[PDB]
Amino acid sequence: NHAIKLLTSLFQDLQVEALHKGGPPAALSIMAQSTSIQRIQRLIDSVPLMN
Amino acid sequence: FNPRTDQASAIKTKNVFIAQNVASLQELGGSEK
Repeated sequence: NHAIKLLTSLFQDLQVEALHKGGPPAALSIMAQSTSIQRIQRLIDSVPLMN
Repeated sequence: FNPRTDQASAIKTKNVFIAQNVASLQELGGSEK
């Protein structure tokens, strides 16, 4: 449940970013500022997300 | 369409309508405009 909620929040911020449909994976750090796309990219790279 | 959430039903309808308007605005990028 918690993982699903976090995914929802991150993808929703990614959508706030791609307003009107508009890098390397986000580093694993609190100060690792990156694009919302890169954050989702890190999650996808780490684990098959949809699967 | 996805709702994505009888006296309060009208309020829900209004809420849905409101969300739709906001979405359209963002799609149009009207906020930036």
